[PDB]
This record gives sequence, structure tokens and C-alpha cells, in this order.
Amino acid sequence: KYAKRITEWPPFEYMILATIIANCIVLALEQHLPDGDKTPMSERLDDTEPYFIGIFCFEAGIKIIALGFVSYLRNGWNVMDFVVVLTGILATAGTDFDLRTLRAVRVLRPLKLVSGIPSLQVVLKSIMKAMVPLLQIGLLLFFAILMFAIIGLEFYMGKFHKACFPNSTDAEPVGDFPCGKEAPARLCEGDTECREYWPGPNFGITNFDNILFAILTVFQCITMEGWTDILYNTNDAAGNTWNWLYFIPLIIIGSFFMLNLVLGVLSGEFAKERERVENRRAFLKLRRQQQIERELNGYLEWIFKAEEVMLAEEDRNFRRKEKMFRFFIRRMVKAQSFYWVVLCVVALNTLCVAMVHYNQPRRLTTTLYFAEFVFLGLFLTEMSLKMYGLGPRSYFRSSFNCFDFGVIVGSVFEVVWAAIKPGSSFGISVLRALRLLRIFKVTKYWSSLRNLVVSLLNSMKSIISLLFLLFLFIVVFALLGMQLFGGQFNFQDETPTTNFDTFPAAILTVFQILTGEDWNAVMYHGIESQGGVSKGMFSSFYFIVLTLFGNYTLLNVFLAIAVDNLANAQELTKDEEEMEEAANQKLALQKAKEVAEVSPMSAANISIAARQQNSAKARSVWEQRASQLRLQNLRASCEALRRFCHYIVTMRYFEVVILVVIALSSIALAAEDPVRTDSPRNNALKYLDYIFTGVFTFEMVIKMIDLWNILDFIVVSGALVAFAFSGSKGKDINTIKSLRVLRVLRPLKTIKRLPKLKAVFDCVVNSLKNVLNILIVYMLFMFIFAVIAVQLFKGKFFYCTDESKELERDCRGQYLDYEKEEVEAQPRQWKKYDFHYDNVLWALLTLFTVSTGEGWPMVLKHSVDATYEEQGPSPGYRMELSIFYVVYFVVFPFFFVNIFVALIIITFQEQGDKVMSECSLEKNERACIDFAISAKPLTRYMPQNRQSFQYKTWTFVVSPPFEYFIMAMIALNTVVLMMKFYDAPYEYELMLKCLNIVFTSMFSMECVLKIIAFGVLNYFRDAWNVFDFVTVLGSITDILVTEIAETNNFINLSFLRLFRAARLIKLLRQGYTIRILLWTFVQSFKALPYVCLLIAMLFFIYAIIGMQVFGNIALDDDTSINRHNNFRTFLQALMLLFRSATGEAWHEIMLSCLSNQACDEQANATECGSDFAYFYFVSFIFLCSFLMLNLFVAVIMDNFEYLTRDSSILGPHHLDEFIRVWAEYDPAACGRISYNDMFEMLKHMSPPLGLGKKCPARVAYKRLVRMNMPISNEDMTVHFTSTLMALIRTALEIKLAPAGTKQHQCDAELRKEISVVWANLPQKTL
Ligand SMILES: CCCCCCCCCCCCCCCCCC(=O)OC[C@H](COP(=O)(O)OCCN)OC(=O)CCCCCCCCCCCCCCCCC
Ligand SMILES: CC(C)CCC[C@@H](C)[C@H]1CC[C@H]2[C@@H]3CC=C4C[C@@H](OC(=O)CCC(=O)O)CC[C@]4(C)[C@H]3CC[C@]12C
Ligand SMILES: CC(C)CCC[C@@H](C)[C@H]1CC[C@H]2[C@@H]3CC=C4C[C@@H](OC(=O)CCC(=O)O)CC[C@]4(C)[C@H]3CC[C@]12C
Ligand SMILES: CC(C)CCC[C@@H](C)[C@H]1CC[C@H]2[C@@H]3CC=C4C[C@@H](OC(=O)CCC(=O)O)CC[C@]4(C)[C@H]3CC[C@]12C
Ligand SMILES: CC(C)CCC[C@@H](C)[C@H]1CC[C@H]2[C@@H]3CC=C4C[C@@H](O)CC[C@]4(C)[C@H]3CC[C@]12C
Ligand SMILES: CC(C)CCC[C@@H](C)[C@H]1CC[C@H]2[C@@H]3CC=C4C[C@@H](O)CC[C@]4(C)[C@H]3CC[C@]12C
Ligand SMILES: CC(C)CCC[C@@H](C)[C@H]1CC[C@H]2[C@@H]3CC=C4C[C@@H](O)CC[C@]4(C)[C@H]3CC[C@]12C
Ligand SMILES: CC(C)CCC[C@@H](C)[C@H]1CC[C@H]2[C@@H]3CC=C4C[C@@H](O)CC[C@]4(C)[C@H]3CC[C@]12C
Ligand SMILES: *[C@@H]1O[C@H](CO)[C@@H](O)[C@H](O)[C@H]1NC(C)=O
Ligand SMILES: [Ca+2]
Repeated sequence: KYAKRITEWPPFEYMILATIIANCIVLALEQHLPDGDKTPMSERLDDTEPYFIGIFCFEAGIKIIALGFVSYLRNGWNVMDFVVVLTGILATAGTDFDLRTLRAVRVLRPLKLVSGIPSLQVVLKSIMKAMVPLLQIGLLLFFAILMFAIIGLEFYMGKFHKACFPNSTDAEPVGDFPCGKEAPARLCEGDTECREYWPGPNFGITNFDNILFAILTVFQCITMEGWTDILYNTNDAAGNTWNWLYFIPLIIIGSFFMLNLVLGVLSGEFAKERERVENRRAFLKLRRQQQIERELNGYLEWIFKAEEVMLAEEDRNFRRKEKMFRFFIRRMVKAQSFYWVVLCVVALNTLCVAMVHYNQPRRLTTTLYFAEFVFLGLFLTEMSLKMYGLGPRSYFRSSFNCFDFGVIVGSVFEVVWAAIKPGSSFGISVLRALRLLRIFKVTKYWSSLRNLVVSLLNSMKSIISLLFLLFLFIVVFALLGMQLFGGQFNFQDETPTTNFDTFPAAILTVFQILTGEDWNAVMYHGIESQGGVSKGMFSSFYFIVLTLFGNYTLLNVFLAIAVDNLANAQELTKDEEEMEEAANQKLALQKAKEVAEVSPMSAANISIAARQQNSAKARSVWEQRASQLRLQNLRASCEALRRFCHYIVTMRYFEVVILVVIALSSIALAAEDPVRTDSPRNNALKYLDYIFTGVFTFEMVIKMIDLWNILDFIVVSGALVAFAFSGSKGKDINTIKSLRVLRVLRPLKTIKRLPKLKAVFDCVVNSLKNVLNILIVYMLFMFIFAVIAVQLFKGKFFYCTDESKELERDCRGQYLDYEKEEVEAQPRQWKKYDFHYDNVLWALLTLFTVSTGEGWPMVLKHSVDATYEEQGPSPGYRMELSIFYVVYFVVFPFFFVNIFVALIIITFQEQGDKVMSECSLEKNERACIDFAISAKPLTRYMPQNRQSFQYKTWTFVVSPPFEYFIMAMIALNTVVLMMKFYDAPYEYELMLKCLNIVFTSMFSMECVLKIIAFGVLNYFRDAWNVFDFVTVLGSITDILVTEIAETNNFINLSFLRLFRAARLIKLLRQGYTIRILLWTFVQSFKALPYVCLLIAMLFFIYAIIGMQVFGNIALDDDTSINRHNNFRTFLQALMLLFRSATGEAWHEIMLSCLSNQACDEQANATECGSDFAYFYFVSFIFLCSFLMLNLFVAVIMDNFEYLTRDSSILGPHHLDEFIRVWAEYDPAACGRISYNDMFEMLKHMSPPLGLGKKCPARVAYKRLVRMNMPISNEDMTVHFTSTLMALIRTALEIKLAPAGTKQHQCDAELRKEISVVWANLPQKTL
């Protein structure tokens, strides 16, 4: 039994890894066919299973006979291996048919190589240790969903079951939209009536019939996938007046707030983890290695200089004459002239390669073909001459030179491979555009951008491990999907492409679900495959998981990578700059030392050059927090007429009137009718615009007599020109429209007038300027990808209307469309796909749409189906091209976009301080003392009579079992709140109503008991008691309304039910970690309202612009501009803008209004719509994303002190416990309290602060004795003013004990730091 010492060798471990990889390949080679069909390879691979099972069992047996049982089973990975082998053995000996739950375990086999490689185990532990603090967020998220689900269950229960059945002939609805009989809901057209019962919108899956369906629908909504479809279904089922008030708060809270919480928690976790001893040591090693290299390079340059100096004096007096040539070459390959020449050559090559487009002239094609050879030869001659003038070892030292060599080799391979078989092309020749990255060399941003690449290369193994772990999880989920839905997607209609039949299809489906686009469609297909709504509805959980741990795990990989690398680069750059400054000042100070024969002026020179550059120390919040965390960790480790037109603008009440006129003009702009130009409202608006432009020009003309003013000049001049052209016929009506839409800039004038709005706009602009270099790099990478995509896909995105024809000449005439069983004659026409890659601009637009994530499966399908230059598509022709898109998703949406967030997180500047010299010592200590400054020991108001009646009620109410009963009563009432379902029996609804009755009665009894035991003016003091009373009163009003027959049409009262649905909030107070986080983030939100004002102004401006431009588009169904989504009104425009901001079909909306749309039969122009929608939508998406990210980072950095807590010396929270303890023992302040209570209070005090063990109590005595005593005054005196202050002073930054006599200086420091407190603490210092 000595297997461990003779059978646990490296080579045996690599034989077990080969068994696993082979098993993975066998699993990936399986194919699933419907209805029991099987390929011969299926049986051939099935015959391979028992050898794998035998090998696994042998390895398990060796490990058992080496380690024992319950220490071999003590490892979780060994437990997983044992479970896998046991399930395999049972399957081998299993003849019964209930093996599906056992054969689905063999998808965990790829996870076994995680156990075989401990490095992957360490990486997985590191990635999963940052997800525990996210769990509470998920809990909160679940609560939110539950709450919203309940609200849905109370409003949209069985509302989607009505449809326009024509005449009850065969019960086939004509339209897939809900009804309302008369009412403001949507009506049937033609000979149809809305009969009862029709499954629902999506096969009857998305509805609010019961709590489970409501929960699933709300979860689908929060992921912002198809929530607008549900919104429109509610709109046309019950009217559009109040449905937005349910979905807009739902989307906001469930997506934006959750994402902000996740980002903040992750940022705090990363900041805490970066300052650990291991990471700090690794960073110090990297910094030392980088610092050595600069000195080495300087010394080698010095050495080369001497080698070329001792070679000219050695020849001045064959194999030597060829070496001055090498020296001259090396002096030539390093000069600025050669650098600029090669940079211009690379720029010209980029220009030449960027002109490729579909249907280019043959002369241009030949010119580019020859220029490729010319450029390849030139680049080859610049890589050989620079390699001989520097040497192979010195040339390969720089990483970008290695990249250049790789690109040259790939280009040569492409050139030789493009002649022996000219088909498509890889596109490596475009990669030379990355050589433009030399531009940053001549700027001052070279060090910062180079340090990021240095840090990226330093931790390459970690990046590879993380990517491989992600790929392994994707493979495991693909195998699970293959087992669950493999071969079950063969429906009566066309089989969906997004299926789980083969391994490539399953892995593409899993990747698409990970991105989060159209995952609900795949979920619907899976549910339909598993039986439908009736049975098989439990197959959704898979997708649920694949969403959750698929949408918050990438944010834990790529965001972590970005934060770590960018923080490392920033710290490296800052340390390099400060070390250079220190070395320069030391050298200049030493300069004066050698010159002792005269008074030196070097000291003055270094003095005048030491403060001018000092004003560049930004010291962002992230850097300050990192420094404080480093200090704390190190301490813990160690311790173990001109005047008549200028006085009018000087008036105090002149800016306010201008602001109110600006607001009035903005409101008048909002309330405009685009579709009906000729209306009395439009005439009144024109008359008001006359007054507005008159007052604007009047105030403007008196301002020039004494950038933003430039904008005011354009506004005024455009208004004047429009008025001048108004008094004539329609001369150049397009110019009139342009000058009319120019008036939207009126709200922009408010930015300067409000100092706070101007400040926040300046902060946003500064944040934008902070990421300009990364934006340029991102644009260069996107351009390279777009050029490659143009090269790959130009011309191939053409298709005929019917798939039978493959050529343009064949796609002529008419064909038979066999849709909806009508076989209609439809014209054949050779069309082009909406999003293509004809030229670089179209490719850039398509890649932007892909990066946003909308409709990228469609472009993936089109790219895969593309065949040739002028030939129609063929399904699955080139599947490998999907790699391209995968790579794109790895680089832009995932990587590049996550380094934008990090670059804003780590460089965010504090705004509420605006100065770094306030106290230089307190960041949380100041807040900790201010908490005691403001929070007085508020009491619980114990009754003072206690004679016969009030004391009994008070004792009953404040009793712990009463609170427990209320909690159980509030938790059991929520169980009866979600237990309602559609088409329930009458007795069931009666029981539900009776239970609601008794619960409301119990809560009313509790409220009246509290009123009696506390008092009218005491119960209402609490903000929670008044909320409870409001909910009780609302429930009573609802129950009274319900008992009496409801007013059918007099007053529509159905909102009061929400009050009862509010009881959930009543149970939100039990959690001691969700309340303190929710309240903290809400209080940070309420402290930054001007960011929200800026976002609202952005939405207002874009809504007005859309109203003016695309307002009169004709409403048509089966499009993106219809009765649900249009630009007609201000509310409709805002809804469209919000839908695009979340992102549903913004590309489809853009295409639905481009310069050729059929125009409404009520407006003036017969052809309305413009090609301006491209810029409109792209700019709106970019700006909305940027401002939302800025708001998120502002909120996160407002709370960074709490998000990086490291809770062991916490002070902001222990004061709450102190107040809670003091309140119970104190009925009222009464000035002063006794002494003996404080000892039992310290005993009952939280052990985290004050006493850990029995021994530290002595230290507490050392804090009570051996210093100044408050016993000088009356012993009947409070001590909280002197106890908590002393404990918070001595817990951190203790100074009195080492001195023992310098108390007066500490008191003076405290006084000068509390200078303006209105002398309130002077009486508390004693
Ligand atoms: C940590 C998680 C915290 C979660 C907090 C959640 C906060 C947001 C909650 C949003 C709830 C308000 C929106 C209600 C959705 C309205 C749905 C609807 O269609 O209502 C119409 C309804 C009658 O339907 P109607 O079509 O008019 O008639 C035919 C069919 N009966 O009724 C009507 O006739 C109109 C009445 C509905 C519109 C007004 C309702 C009051 C809204 C006040 C503002 C929000 C109050 C928030 C209260 C929080 C606690 C619930
Ligand atoms: C990286 C730097 C050096 C590139 C600078 C920009 C140009 C190289 C790009 C930007 C605009 C691109 C143009 C974008 C739009 C067009 C129009 C296009 O012309 C046609 O499509 C005519 C055929 C037809 O539609 O019938 C030819 C490509 C061209 C000029 C592109 C050629 C390459 C251009 C000129
Ligand atoms: C300062 C910002 C928030 C813009 C103003 C807020 C808007 C949401 C409010 C303020 C004025 C409201 C407008 C107040 C007056 C009207 C006119 C109203 O139409 C009619 O009065 C019917 C008369 C006719 O049929 O001609 C339509 C709503 C509308 C523009 C309202 C739409 C919503 C508006 C634009
Ligand atoms: C963090 C990353 C690594 C996640 C994705 C891992 C990729 C390597 C996966 C996801 C997409 C997979 C691709 C999904 C689709 C295809 C096409 C397909 O190629 C075929 O020729 C299929 C053959 C057939 O038609 O039956 C299989 C390889 C490839 C690119 C797969 C290879 C492995 C890929 C590239
Ligand atoms: C001073 C501004 C900012 C506030 C007042 C502007 C809005 C509320 C005013 C300006 C002109 C007004 C319109 C003038 C004419 C008509 C025609 C008729 O159908 C009655 C209502 C209606 C449609 C008015 C509704 C209210 C209206 C749109
Ligand atoms: C790291 C950054 C700069 C990405 C640069 C590499 C990109 C452009 C490379 C990496 C892998 C490459 C793909 C690899 C394989 C194929 C299959 C071939 O039949 C067509 C080209 C295609 C689809 C390539 C296109 C270009 C591609 C996506
Ligand atoms: C906390 C959980 C476990 C118990 C409280 C949840 C109760 C109220 C929920 C959980 C699952 C729900 C059931 C889920 C499915 C159905 C089938 C439907 O055709 C009638 C309603 C019915 C029977 C639901 C009634 C309410 C229900 C029982
Ligand atoms: C002025 C600001 C928005 C700078 C952005 C300018 C560019 C991106 C925008 C501003 C106005 C736009 C124009 C507005 C209207 C039309 C008419 C249409 O039939 C063809 C396109 C064309 C000519 C647009 C092209 C793009 C355009 C020039
Ligand atoms: C069937 O249609 C006719 C007219 O097409 C109309 O009377 C009604 O909708 C139906 N007739 C019935 C229900 O008798
Ligand atoms: Ca979407």
C-alpha cells in the first residue's frame, strides 16, 4: 500500500490528463439526432466509454489506496471525481431507462482537468473569491424581482389571452396582439372579434398568470431582452396611459442600479485585493525589473558610443571595413529621420489598404496589387537593415519589433498562399496599421501607454489561464445543452440555426447566450422542445443560470484584468516620474557640493524648478485609497451708451428672467406637433417663438458691447434668418427645416448660468479627455477589424428574394411565395442585406452595431452563409468565419470596453473637496468624529406614568415576541400575496380575499395598539411607523372600495392594491447588510442631482431633435416606426430614446427612417425622413453610454471608503451600535447619567471595538485610568463624550501614550480642526 511513493510521479499524471483530453474530444465529436436516429460514428464513439471508465476507476482506486477515506475524500475535486466515476459505473451497470439524470453527469468530465492542474485551481479560487460579496447583491436583486413580480401578478393576470378571432370558424387568430373590448385598449379591424383564450404573445410563455410566470417575465425584463415587447403587449391589452410607470422603474432598478452595485462592490474588492502582500511583492519585483532596464539601456548606449570612438582611432593609425558600415547603419536605423520616414510609409500603406471597396475600378485593383508587393519588399528591407545594424539579440529585445517580425512573416505567407490558390485572404497585411502606434512616442503619453503593455505582458499566464477557464465553462455548458436539447429542435417549421445538435452549434449558442442577445428566443425554443407551457417549463432554469453566471462572470474576468493592468501601469508611471524627480533633486543638490571655491547657484536653480511642476499631483480617489490601504496593511504586517447697455446685464434679477425664458422656450419646443403642421397650437407656438427670439436677440445685442456666447450667436442668427425667410414662399424648404431644427440648442444655454451644472459638465469633459488615448487606440483597432471584414465580406451580402436563385441574372420575374398557406405571386428582386461590408464605413457601422450587441446573430448568419463575390447565400457554407466574430467579441465588447470603465474608475477626481490640504491626517476619522458630533444619544421614549394602563401596552408592544409575531405575520402575508393565479376557482378567490381581510385587520389592530402605547405625536415621529400607518389606511380604503360594487366608469380606482403589495418593504429592515448598502447608495444618489440633470437635458435635446427630423414618418406595422414606437409626441420620443438607450432594435429604428420612407398622409412633405439618422443614433448611443458610465463612477467613488472597508477597525458602524445600546438604558438625556452603567455597557459593547479577549480589558482599564479624570466635576455625569472619543482616538493613530505629557498640543490640534462647530465639542472634550 505504498502507491503514493511509486505511482504518483509526473509522467503518470500526464497519462491521466491524456485520458481526459481524449474523453473531451470524444464528447465533442458526438452528434444528436431526433426520434432515436443515430449515426454510425455515434455507436463507434459509444463503444469507447468503458475504457475511459476503467481508467478513471483505476486512478481513483490508486488514490484511495494511497490516501484513505473519511483524507482523499476531504478534497472537493476528489469528491467530484468520485461522483463522476460512480455515475459512470452505475450507467455501465444500468439497464433501466431512467438514466437520463445519470448520463447528464458525463458533461462534468472536462472539469476534471481543473483538478489535474493546480494552477487552474488557484486561478479559479482567485476568480471565485471575488463573487462572495456579490451574493448579497443577488439576494437584493431577487427581492426586487419578487416585489415587481407581485405587482405584475396584481395587474396583468390573464390579460394576453384575448385575440381577434375572425368568426370562430377554426379558432385561428388573425393577429398576434392582445385585445381590449372597446376601452382605450387596441381594437380589431375588419370582420374579427376578440374572443376569449389564445395562448399568448410568445407561445403563452411571457405572462403574469401566476407567481412563477411573473417571476420569469420580470427576470427576462431586467436583462433588457425583449422587455419592450411585453411593454407593447400591456399597452395594446390595457392602454398605454400607465404601463410605462411599471416598466421604466423596473428596468432602472433591476438593471442600472444592480449593475452600479455590482461594479462598486467589484471595484472595492479589487482595490482591497491589490494591496495584499503577495500582489505588492509581485508589483515591486516588476518595478525593480523595469527600473534596471532603463539604466542598462543607457549604459549600453554609452558602451556603443565608446566602441565607435575606439574604432575610428584604431583605423586612423577586409573583415574590418564591413564594420564601420554596420556602425553607420545602426546610427541610421535609430535617427528621427528614419523613424519619420518609416512612419509615413506605414501611413501610406494604411491609406492604400483602406481604399478597397466593392465594384472598384480594375486599374485601382491592379495598382493595389502591385503596391502590396512594393510595400512588402520595402518593409522587408527595413527589417533586415535594422536587424543587421542592431543585431538579432538587440532587435528582438523590443516586443513591438517581435510583433513586426511576426507580421512580416505572416504577410509573406499570405502573399505566397494567395497565388497558389487565390480565394479569400487572411488579412495579415492590414496588421501593419498597428505600426502607427509610434505616434504616441513623440508625445508625453508614451510612458503611460507603454506601461500598460508592459503589465499586460508581465501577467500573460494569468490572462491565458482566465481565458481557458472561461472556455472550459463554455464547453461544459455546451455539453449540458447538447444533452438536454440535442436533436429536439426539429420543429414543424424550419429548424432553428441556434440549436444544440452539433458541438459547434451548441458552443455558438452558448456564446450568444453569454453575450445576452436573443437568449429569450433560445429559451422559448427549448421550452417548446421540452413540451411547451403545460409541461417542460422547468427547462428554462438552464438558460437562467447561463444568463446569471454568464453575465456577471465575464464582468469578473475582463474587469479584473483591466483594473489590475491599468492600476499597475498608473502606479509604474507615477513611481517612475517621482523617482526621476527625486534623483534630479538629489543630483542638483550634490552639484553645489563639488564647487566649494565659489558660492553655488545650483540650489536656486533646483528651488525654482521644484514647485512649478508640483501642481500636477492630481492624487485621485483611487490612488489615495490605495495609499491608505497600503499604509494600513504595512502597519498590520509589521505589528503582527456702453455704460447704458452694461448696467442692465449687471442687475441681480436679470439672469433669473433669462433662465425662466429659456425654460419657457424649451417647454414650448417640447409641446409641438410635427405630423400636423397646420394647427392652432403650432400657430400659437410660432407667435411665442417670435417673442422668445426677440428677447433673446435683445439680451444678446447688449452683451457684445461689454465659446458659449458663440453658440448663443448661432442660435440668434439662425432664428433671425428663419424669420427673414418666413416672410416669403417656401424657398429652399430644406434650409427652412434645418434652421428650424437649429433652435434645439436653447436648453444648452442653461449650462453656463448654473454654476453646479457647469461644474458637472466640466467634470464630464475632463473624464472624456482622460481616456482620449485609449479611445484613439480603440478606434485604430476597430478600423483594422473593419478593413479585414471588408476584405473578407465585400460583395458577398447580396441575395435573391427566393432562395432558389443564386445569380443576379436569374433573380428576375416572379415566383411563388408559399407563406401562410396562400401561395402568392411575388416579384423576384436582387437585394442586399441591410448591414454589409461593402466599404470601410459600412463595415465600421456594422461592427459598431455588433459591439452594441443588437442583431449581431443576423450578421453572423449572413457572414457564415456568404459564398462568393456575386453569388447568393448558401447556409453553413463557411462556419469557421464565426471565429472572426468570436475574436471581435473577445476584444471589443469584453476587453476594450472594460478598460474604459477601469480608466474612469482609477482616475476619478474628487469634486466635493477641490483641495488636498484640509487636515492631511483624517479621511474616515473626520467622518467618525462628525458622526458623534451630529448623532445625539436619542432615546426610545419610555413611558413616565406606568400607573395602570399605558405600561401594560408598552410592555406588550416592545416585547421581542411581539416583533417576532409581526415579522412572521408580515412574511406569511407575502405568501398569500403571491399565491393568486389565473382562472382560480371561486372558493379559492374567496379564501384569498378573506385572508387579505384578516391580515389587514391584524395590521390595523397592531397600528392602533402602537398608537395607544406610544402617543399620537410620538408614533408619527418615526418615519417607519407613519409608513406602516399609511399602508394600513390604504389597505382599509381598498377593502372598503372592494366590498361595495366598484364604479364601472365614474372613477377608475385600482391602484390601492399596491399599498398591500408594499408590505414587502416592511420586512427589509431585518437585514443588517442590505439596508446599510441600499441606504448608502441611495444617499449617494441624492447627493449628485446635477449629473441626472445633465442626462435629462441630453434626453430632452435628442428627443426634440428626433421630433423635428423624424416626426412625420408614416406609421406602419412590421417595421420599427409604428403605433408603439415613434417620434410623434414628446412622451413617445422619450420612450423611443429609452428603448434605444437600453438597446432593443436601435439599428432597426435607424433603418426605418432613412431619407426614403413613405410619408404620412397628414403632413406636408411627400417624402420625409433623412439620412441624418446614422449620426443621430450613433451619437445618442455613445453619449448616453458615456454619461451613464460617468454617473456610475461618480456614485461608486462617492462611497469608495465604505466599498474598501476591511472591517476590523470600523467606526462608522460601531457608533450605531453604541447609540442603540445607549437608547435602551436611557429614557431621556436629562443632562447627565450615572457611572455604573458604563461598565456593563462596555461588557455589552461590540467585541470588534473595545475588547476581544479577557486580557485586552486591562488595556481598557489603561484607557480609564492613568490619565486625566472626569471625576473632577460631579460624579453624576455622562461619560460618552469622553469614552467613545477616547476609544476612537486610541484604536487608530495613538499619540498620547508615547509622550504622556503633550496632551495640550493634541487638544490644540483637535480645536483647530473643529474650529467652526459653534463651540459644541469644547464641552464634550472634557
Ligand atoms: C428594493 C425593491 C423596491 C421595489 C419598489 C418598486 C417601486 C415601483 C413600483 C411601480 C408601481 C406603480 C405602477 C403600477 C402599474 C400600472 C399598471 C396598470 O395598467 O395600471 C392601470 C390600472 C387599471 O388598469 P386600466 O387598464 O386602467 O383598466 C383596465 C384594466 N383594469 O390602474 C389605474 O387605473 C391607474 C393606477 C396605476 C398608476 C398609478 C399607480 C401609483 C403610482 C405612484 C408612483 C409610484 C409609487 C411607488 C410605491 C412603492 C410601493 C409599491
Ligand atoms: C487611416 C486613414 C489613412 C484613412 C483615411 C480615410 C480614407 C482612406 C477613407 C475614409 C473614407 C473612406 C471612403 C469612405 C467612403 C468611400 C466612397 C466609395 O465610393 C463608392 O462606393 C462608389 C461606388 C458606388 O457606390 O457605386 C469608395 C470608398 C470611399 C471613398 C472610401 C475610401 C477610403 C476612405 C476615402
Ligand atoms: C421642462 C421639460 C421637462 C419639458 C416639459 C415637460 C413635458 C413632459 C411636459 C411640459 C409641457 C407638457 C406639454 C403641456 C402641454 C401639451 C400640449 C398637449 O396637446 C393639447 O393641448 C391638445 C390640443 C390640440 O389638439 O391641438 C399635448 C401634451 C403637451 C405638449 C404636453 C406634453 C408633455 C409636456 C411637453
Ligand atoms: C473566451 C473564448 C475562448 C470563448 C469561446 C471559445 C472559442 C474557441 C470557441 C467559441 C466559438 C467556437 C467556435 C464556434 C464555431 C466554430 C466554427 C466550427 O468550424 C467548423 O468547421 C464546424 C464543422 C461543421 O460544419 O460540422 C467549429 C470551430 C469554431 C469557430 C469554434 C471553435 C472554438 C470556438 C472558436
Ligand atoms: C408659455 C408656454 C411655455 C406654456 C403654454 C404652452 C402650451 C401649454 C400652450 C401654448 C399654445 C396652446 C394651444 C393654443 C391653441 C389650442 C387650440 C385648441 O385645440 C385648444 C387647445 C390648444 C391646443 C392650446 C393648448 C395649450 C397650448 C399648447
Ligand atoms: C489580437 C487582435 C489585434 C486581433 C487580430 C487578429 C484577428 C484580426 C485574426 C485572429 C484570428 C483570425 C481568423 C483565423 C481564421 C480564419 C479562417 C479563414 O478561413 C478566414 C479568416 C479567419 C476568420 C481569420 C480572420 C482574422 C482573425 C480574426
Ligand atoms: C415559498 C414557497 C416555496 C411557498 C410560497 C409560494 C406559493 C405561494 C407559490 C409557490 C409555487 C406556486 C404554484 C406554482 C404553480 C401553480 C400551478 C397553477 O396551475 C396554479 C397555481 C400554482 C399551484 C401556484 C400557486 C402558488 C404557489 C404554490
Ligand atoms: C452639424 C453636426 C450635427 C455635425 C454632424 C454633421 C453630419 C454628421 C450630419 C449633420 C446633418 C446631416 C445631414 C442632414 C440631412 C441630410 C439629407 C439626406 O437626404 C442626406 C444626408 C444629409 C446631407 C445628412 C448627412 C449627415 C449630416 C451632414
Ligand atoms: C360572420 O361574419 C359575418 C359577416 O362576414 C358577420 O355577420 C359576423 O361577424 C359573423 N356572423 C355570425 C357570427 O353570425
Ligand atoms: Ca437585445
